[PDB]
This record gives sequence, C-alpha cells and structure tokens, in this order.
Amino acid sequence: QITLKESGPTLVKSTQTLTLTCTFSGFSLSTYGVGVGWIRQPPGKALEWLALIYWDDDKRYTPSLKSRLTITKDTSKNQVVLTMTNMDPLDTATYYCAQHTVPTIFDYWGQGTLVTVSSASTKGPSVFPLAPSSKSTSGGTAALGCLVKDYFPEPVTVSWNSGALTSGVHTFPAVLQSSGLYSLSSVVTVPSSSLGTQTYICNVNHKPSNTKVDKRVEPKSCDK
Amino acid sequence: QITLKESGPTLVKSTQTLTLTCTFSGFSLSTYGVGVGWIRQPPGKALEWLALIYWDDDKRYTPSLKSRLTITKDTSKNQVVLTMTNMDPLDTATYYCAQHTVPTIFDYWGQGTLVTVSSASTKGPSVFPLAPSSKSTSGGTAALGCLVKDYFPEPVTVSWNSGALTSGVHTFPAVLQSSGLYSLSSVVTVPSSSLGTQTYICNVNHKPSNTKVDKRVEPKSCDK
Amino acid sequence: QSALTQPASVSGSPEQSITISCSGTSRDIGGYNYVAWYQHHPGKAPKLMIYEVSNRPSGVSNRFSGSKSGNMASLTISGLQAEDKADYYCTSYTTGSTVVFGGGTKLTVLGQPKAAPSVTLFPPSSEELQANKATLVCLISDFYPGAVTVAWKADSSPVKAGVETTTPSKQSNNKYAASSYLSLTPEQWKSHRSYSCQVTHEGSTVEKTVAPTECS
Amino acid sequence: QSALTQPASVSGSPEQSITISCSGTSRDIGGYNYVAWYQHHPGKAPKLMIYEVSNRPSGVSNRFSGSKSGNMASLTISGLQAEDKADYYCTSYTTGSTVVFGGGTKLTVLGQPKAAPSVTLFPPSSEELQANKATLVCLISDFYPGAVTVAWKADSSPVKAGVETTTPSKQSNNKYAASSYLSLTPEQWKSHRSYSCQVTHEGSTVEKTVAPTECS
Amino acid sequence: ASFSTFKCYGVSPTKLNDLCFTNVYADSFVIRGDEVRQIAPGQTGKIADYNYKLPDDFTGCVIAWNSNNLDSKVGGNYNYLYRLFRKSNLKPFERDISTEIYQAGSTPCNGVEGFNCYFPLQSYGFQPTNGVGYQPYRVVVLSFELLHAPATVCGPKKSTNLVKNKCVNFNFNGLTGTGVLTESNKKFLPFQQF
Amino acid sequence: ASFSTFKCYGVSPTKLNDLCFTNVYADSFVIRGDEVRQIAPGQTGKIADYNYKLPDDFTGCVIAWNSNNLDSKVGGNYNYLYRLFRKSNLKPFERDI
Repeated sequence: QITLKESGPTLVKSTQTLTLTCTFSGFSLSTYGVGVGWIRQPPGKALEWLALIYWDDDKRYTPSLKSRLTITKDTSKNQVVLTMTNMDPLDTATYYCAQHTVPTIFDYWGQGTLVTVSSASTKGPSVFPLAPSSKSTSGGTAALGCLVKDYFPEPVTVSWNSGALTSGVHTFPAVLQSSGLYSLSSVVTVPSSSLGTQTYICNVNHKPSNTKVDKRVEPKSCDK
Repeated sequence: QITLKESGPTLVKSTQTLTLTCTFSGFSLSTYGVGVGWIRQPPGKALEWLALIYWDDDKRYTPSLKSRLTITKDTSKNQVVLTMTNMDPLDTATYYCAQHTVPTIFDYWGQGTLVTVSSASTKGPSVFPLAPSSKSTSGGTAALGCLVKDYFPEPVTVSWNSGALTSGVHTFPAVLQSSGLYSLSSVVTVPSSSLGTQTYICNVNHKPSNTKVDKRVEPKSCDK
Repeated sequence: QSALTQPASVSGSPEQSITISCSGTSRDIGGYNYVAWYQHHPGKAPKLMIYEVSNRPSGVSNRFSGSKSGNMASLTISGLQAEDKADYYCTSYTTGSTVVFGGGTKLTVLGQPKAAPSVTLFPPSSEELQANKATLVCLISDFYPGAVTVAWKADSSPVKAGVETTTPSKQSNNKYAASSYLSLTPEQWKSHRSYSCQVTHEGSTVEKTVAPTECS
Repeated sequence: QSALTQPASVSGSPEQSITISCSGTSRDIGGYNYVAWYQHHPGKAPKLMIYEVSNRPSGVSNRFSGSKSGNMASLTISGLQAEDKADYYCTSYTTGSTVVFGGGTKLTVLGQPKAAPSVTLFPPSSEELQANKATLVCLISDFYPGAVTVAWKADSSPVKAGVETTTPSKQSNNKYAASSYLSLTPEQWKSHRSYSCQVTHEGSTVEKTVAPTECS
Repeated sequence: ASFSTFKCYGVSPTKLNDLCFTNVYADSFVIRGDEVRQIAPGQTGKIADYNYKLPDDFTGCVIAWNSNNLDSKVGGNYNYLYRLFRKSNLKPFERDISTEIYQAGSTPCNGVEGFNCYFPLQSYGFQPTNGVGYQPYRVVVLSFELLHAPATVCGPKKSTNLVKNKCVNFNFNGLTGTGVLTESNKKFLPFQQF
Repeated sequence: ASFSTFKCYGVSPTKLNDLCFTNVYADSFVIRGDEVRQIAPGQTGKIADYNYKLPDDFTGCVIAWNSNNLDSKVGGNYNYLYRLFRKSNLKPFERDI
C-alpha cells in the first residue's frame, strides 16, 4: 500500500534556508510515468503548487518561484529533499508531497507538515478589556470581553474571576498577527442589571513565559 | 551594410499635419519582396504598426488609421514620405521607419525620432507642496515632495534648501498630459525627528520663463 | 481583442536560461508560423532576433532559440549575459491586413537582492481646488526590478480614464522609482467618497487610499 | 478568468441527489477536456472524484457523475450520507502550462434543523477612540447550516476597505457562529451618517445598522 | 475502440484474420496527429521524406492511437525528437541516427552549428493542453513478409477433423485447395510437408 | 468556383451536358475533409466500410466542398454523427439506423 510521509523541523527562521525531507515506500521512483511533486497550503486559501520532478530527473518548477525552489532526489535513499531560500513570514502554511502521473494529478498525498517562518522570541501576554458600549443590554443578558495579545508562542490560558464564575464563559481560537505574535479573546455572559453592580475580572496565564496578568472588566459608558 | 535614418520636425501644432521623410542606403527599394514601413511607439506603451509601402508602388495601412495616413516612395530620392493629418497629443510618440520583407517582419529599424503634439507656448509652472497628513513615521523617516504642473517646455531645475540636501532625493521626468503640458514631482526623505522642527524649503526654476519660485513644505495635522 | 500579451518582466542569474511567453488569440496565431521577436535596448534601435518562429538572422548569437506549440509563442534564451538587459517585443500578422506587436517584456540579469516598493499617496491640495483642478499623486520609491503596474479605484470600484504613469526611472540608489497621476475636478473629487491606488510588483500587491473627509 | 468558479456551500436532505456546479470559460473548461473535481474532508488529504469529464473514479462510489457542458461542469452527487460532509474543489489545466484550482465549496447533510442567524452590531468604544481607533463589530451566532456571507455598507454604498471576516466554526451548543470587523479612524466613523452589517444564510438575509448621531 | 487510424496496403483488414505469412515486422514511433497521413507509400512530407519511408510495393498495415496520457508532461516534453533536415530523402525502410550538422546554404558547417548550419533533430514539445493537430500519437506499422518458404505466422482458427474419404475443400498450413484425401504407400522426405 | 473536389467516375463532366439518363440519385452527407477521399469506389475505410459504400459498377460524380462557415460552432458542433462499429461490412448503397 503506497506509503508516504514527511520529515523536518516545523519552526523556521525568516531569511534562512528551508529544508524538508519527504519519504516514501511501496514503489520505486525510477519507474516511467511516476514522479514526485510538492504543494503548500496557507490557512483559509486554496493550495499553492510549488514544483515537481519526473522519473527521468527532468525537474520542473512553477514560474513565480523558480529562483527559490530546489529539489534533490535519489531512488536508493527512497526519499526526496526540497529546499527553499529567503524564507518569509507569509510562507507559514502546511506542505504536502505527492506522487505525480498525469492526468491523476497527485493521486496519493502524504500527511504534510506545518511550517512557520518567524524570528520572534518567547514573549508573555498583554491583556485589555473589550466591554460593550453602555452599561445596558437588550435581551436581559450581554457579554463582557477580555483580549489577550502579543503572546508568543501558542497557546495561552484564560479564566474569569480566578475561576469563580462560569456564566457563559467562552474563549475563541487565537489568530496569528502580521508581526508573528498571537491574539485571542474570551467572553463572559451576565445579566443586564449586573453591570456596575457585580465584580468581574479576567485572568490570563502563560506557562512558557511564566507570566500572569489580571484585568477588571466592567463597561465604561461612552455617553461622556 | 544597410542603414536607415528618420528625419522630420521634432514638434508639431495640434490638428496640423506631420510629415516624415525616412531615408535608406545599402539596399534598393526596387528589389522584389522588399518594402519600407513605419512603426510608432508611444512612450511607455506597446508598439503600434502605422503603414507600409511595397516595391511596386503599392501602399497599405493599418485599418484603424486608414483615412488618416498616406505613404509615398521615391527610388530616385531613395526616400519614403509618410504624411498624416490632424495630429494630436494622444499621438505623441517615437517613430521608426524599418525595411520589411516577409517573414523577417521589419528586419532593420532606424534609430527613430521623438515627436510631440503641443498647442501652447511657454507657460510658467504651478508648484504645490506635498507632506503627510500626520506625524506617523514608523519607518523612521518622512517623505516630503514638490509637485510641478502645467508647464512647458522642458526642462525645470529643482532643488531643496539651496541645494544643501541631495541624499534621498528622487525626481521624475516630465509626463505629457493630454492637455499638452508637462507635470512631474520630486521627493526628499527627512528624519522622523525633523518633522516641523526643522525648516524645509523647496525651490524650482523654469528657465524658458525664468520663473524662480520657492515654497515651504510642512506636514499638517488633522485636529481641524 | 487585436493584440498579443506578454509577461511584465522576468529575470535570472548570469549564465542562466529563461523563457518569455507571448500569448495570442485564434486569429492572431491560428497555427501561423510568422512570429517574430525583437530585442530593444533603449536609445538604440530594435534588432530582429527571431524571424520565422526560430530562425536566427546572421550576427545574432545562437543563444536565442524561439519555440511554439499552441496559441502561444515562447522565446527561450540560454546563458543570460549581463548585457542583455533590454525589452523583448513579440509580434506577428493577423487574419486581417495587419501586423501587430506584443506588450514588451523587461528581462533582468544584472540585479540586486529583490526589494519591494515603498508607496506614498497625496491628495488634491486645497490650492488646486482654488484653481478648480484636482489631482491624486501615487508615488513609488526604491524598488527592483524596474517593473511595476499601477491601478486606480474610485468608490472602491475600478477606474481607467484620467490616469497617467511613468517609466520606472533609475535612481542614484541603484533602484527604480516611479509615479502616477489621476486627474479630476473638485466637484468629482468631493462628490465621490474614496480614491485608492494599488501597485503590483513581483506578484506582491500594495495599496493606499484617501478620502475628502481627511481634510478635517 | 483564470480560476474556475464554485459556490459558497451546498446541502440537502439525506439519501438525496444534488449537483455541485463549477463554471469558467471555454478557454479552460468545456472547450477543453481534463476537467477534474475534488473532495476534501477537513483536516484530511483530498481525494480524486472525477478526473476527465464524468468518468467513474479510480476506486470510490459511482453516486458521483460529471457533465459535458460547453462551459459548465456539474458533480451530481447522489445519496447523501453522514460521511459525505466535506469541502469540494474544481480544477483544470490552463491554456498556458499551469494548473489552477477553484474557489472551494462546502457540503453538509442538514443533520440538525435549519436555523436563522442571530446578528448583532457594536459600535466603537470610548477607549478605542482614545487609542485613535474605531472598530465596528458584527457578531453572528445560533444558525445552521454553517455557511454564511457577510458584507458591510456605509451611507447606502459598498465599503471594502478595513473590512475583515473570520471563518465560521462549531459552538458548544452545536450551532455555528462567525465574526466580522470594520476598522476606521474616529473621524471617519463620526463624520459619516450611518453604517450597517449584512449577513446572508439559507437565502435569508439580516441587516443591522448604527450611526454616530444615534450614539450621540 | 482505441485506434484512430487503421489502414492496410496490399491486404484487406477484414480478411486478415485468416491469412498465413512468413514473418511480420513492427515499427513503432510517436508522431503528431497531422503526421499520420505522412506514414504511407508514395506520400510526401517532412516525416515521409526525412524520418520514415515506405516502398511503392509496400505490403502491410498502419495503426495509430492517441498517447497523450502517457507521453506528455505538464511543462512540455522534449524527450522525443524527429529529424527535420536531410541531405537526401531516405530510402525505404532506412533508419538514420546521424547527428551531423546540416548545411542549408553556402557556408560550410565544418562540424559546428551556425547561420544556416543547424542540428538535424527537432524536439516536439508535447503538452497536456496541446491541440489535437500536435497531440502525440503512438503509431505501429506491421510490415508483412512472404517468401518461398513455409509460413510461420498463422491465424487463431481452430483446425477441423480429417474428413478423409469424401470430397472436401482443404487447407494445410495455408496450402488450400479442393479434393478427396486418402492414404497411400508414398514414403515421403522426412523433413518437409507436401 | 465553389467546389473543392469534383471527381467523376465512369463518365466525364465535360460531356455530361450531352447525355441522357433514366434517373439521378443525389446523395448528401457531411464528413471531415481528410476523409473526403474515402468517398470513391474501391476504397477501404471506416466511413466507406460502415457508412457509405459505392459499387464497383458506379457511374457518377462526387462533389465535396468546405462548410466550415456553415457547419461549425464556437462551442463545438455535435449534430453530425457517424457509425463507428458494425457486425459486418456495409453493402453498396445501404443504410442502417
């Protein structure tokens, strides 16, 4: 059963040279009509074909990256090596090698590998409030928010009132910012009359940086 | 050796007629399968075939300008005359006369000649300052520019602070607006700590009218 | 459509090989073998390089090869020497009585490490309104290679008329800068809400925008 | 058009049949063979379904079928099952030597009852204005199936700059939710007369509106 | 249902299923679609004159089919080459693999390419989206050979029982006729048939 | 000058204006130009073998003219079909559906 896998570190440095290995078993790459190719996929967008090599070593590349791509092979090793130059934060994506034979374009894929380009170092979180506009609500209940930002690497832990509250606690997935640092938000649901009458706090903990932050979250009226 | 040469007026009055007299040596236009033609290149745009006349006093033109042009030969003078009526600034360009013989379409081209269509005499420039709307200079510097508009003919001498600054100074060539005048602008880079605090003056002179002018350039806030 | 198409630019290290495409239509290259490729150094005149689809006139170095398979021609050059920085026009005949040229391609060999442009925008100044004229300035600085595309949008919708640009100008920094101008009158500028200029270079895209309300 | 067409999502009753539609031009689809469809279980590697036009696949069920439209293509999937829940793609070979994908597609089996979306809008906060920023927040929740379209409006005219959207996901209560933001400076927010966020799902559409005068 | 062209010279394909022959050679090559017609005896063309030539008295068959799926690549194929310039038209069933430069004018190549001095082989450049006129076709030509010797190429028809003492029509190893067959004391040469 | 191929078998076109006949059967169809040669007596091919077979005793004319401008479509015309397989060869002047 055609077996395909990958290898190499997932963390990369910007402007360095990326190197990845793709391993295969169950077939030989010297056979006619059989090649191996590559394709990457950034989150939320369609995949991005990179290059491919046929059995006869007639390597080929997409025009937009030719200066950057490089592919090395040997059947005896049973693996292939893909290298790239001048890494860029936007290269953060999931890579995948596959076996190529027209017209069954990349019939068998591997598992792929997560890759990120970032020179940022360990950093703790910063907390801000995301309270609503006014000390009032429409449907008898409303959400109070807490924003964590500038924390690297993932993940980061959040809580409310040091775990003393559980009324509609939510914590959405984090988003990687352009600078390479992360950001996420948490929410707690409370009745309308509670605003300005019941204490509410947001706590954040980050083990890698051994950081702990707290922030009282009560709306401040904008009528001023 | 085979050599062509274009000649004609370097400027024209709009709606008048333009006559070019291309000449050649090294080949006889009476040969079989040999005819001289014209191609004009508007600056910064793609080429555009104009007309073409064959050995046996047989003339042909591109459809889109059929009613416009007319070509004439003279083997006695060894000259090809191209006459076009009712010129216009949109028709300003560099003209090339080139020998032609299928399949070597336009085998040998001449050096070519620039030609422009303007309907105005000397006019002084209108000068404007250009500065950021805010002190946002996260890149460490601010770009400050001078704009010159509605002037004719070239050239114009530009300087900053009595010529004191020359580093980080970029200028552009004159651009022919359909109105028939010329406009351009230049930019200097200044430290982000010199915004407002350090005086900056941009001076320009248009020798045809000896209009020695200057203007202070400064960013303006949005508190208004 | 009555014209071909060409890539904006290509490059490659010295002593490398590179291909330039030239796409036509059914009636421009309908299997016709009359494609021609001209090198063009600025200042000097064009010099025919490929004249049927692959034949080379005497004198031109055999490096150039030329090729054609479908509704598309391709000039293939091996061994990029440092002296081939120029334009590469592609041309052919047409089903009608016409000869048409491509869009031009700016090969690039002598290069410095790739650098994106720095873009600035400036709006129609108040004094210009006092002179019942308005102009938007889209300035680009310090980019390589000397190849850029510029587009404009009003109300976040594409616009084409009243837009002018300039050749990528070499500068003392050894890198190219350019500019573009969009002309309007005060009434049109104020009535419309926003104006945006977008610059395309090496696939990457940058954008900037202004609005009249920024005057306050 | 160099990239084929696909819709936002699709879904039907169980054991039903329904067609996913892909579109393009004769330059790449319909007038040329080699069209292909694709399935994608999220988190897992896609697998080929249709490879040339409508051929039965390499090793999977025949409930799928293609179409030979002069410009369109149709993957007619019959007998919806819980496994079939996944995304879809449309790919073909370009007129040039390149291969392009589609725009993506979603497919669910209407497991839970159809639910309209709850939509809310929040204007900029005082602290946000103090930070020289003004973000309007549109929140969507309590709806199904999980495929939405979002847009923003300003003064009854489209707004495209500063708009951001996030993919829908699954909430704890087994519904789906989404968020969108519109970023503007304090002056832009205050100066204008109204802003609005619109959400479309299941054909139904909801709109919410705010204005600085109301916030006064 | 995979052969686009199936022609025969000197024999009919319909009756070919029950014929005997001494030998048959198969010539295989890959050519573009429009070049199928060039593969014939008496036809003229670039391929017919420089690559493959058939005699006027040729006796055989030609078969062609589309081989894009196996002999094409996304970025074009250049592993298949065909001769484009020839000093003289090839003789029938003549194979040339010479790479010597060819002179198209007066300048002598002197073993080096140059102006009007080019390589005799040209690549094809097969691409998946390439038009039908240039799509690659795999082509096999079966040339038949009959001699004054026992035929070793035979059809798949099953032999019949020896109806001996009755008037029949008979076919022994391609030798056909009509008559009545009986035994005899005739002692035959122990090595050949009839 | 409106017909690409005008081939007469068993009779010369020039003299045809001075001849009388019992009846004339005008047959009409459409094929690709490359296969036009297949419409001739004593020719072997799929078109002739399975679609239109002329007799050895044929005496008549064949007129073939291009119809690209009248029988072509941008998306591809498919209204014209042709038999590709048959149990046995087709007899002269025979039609099957």
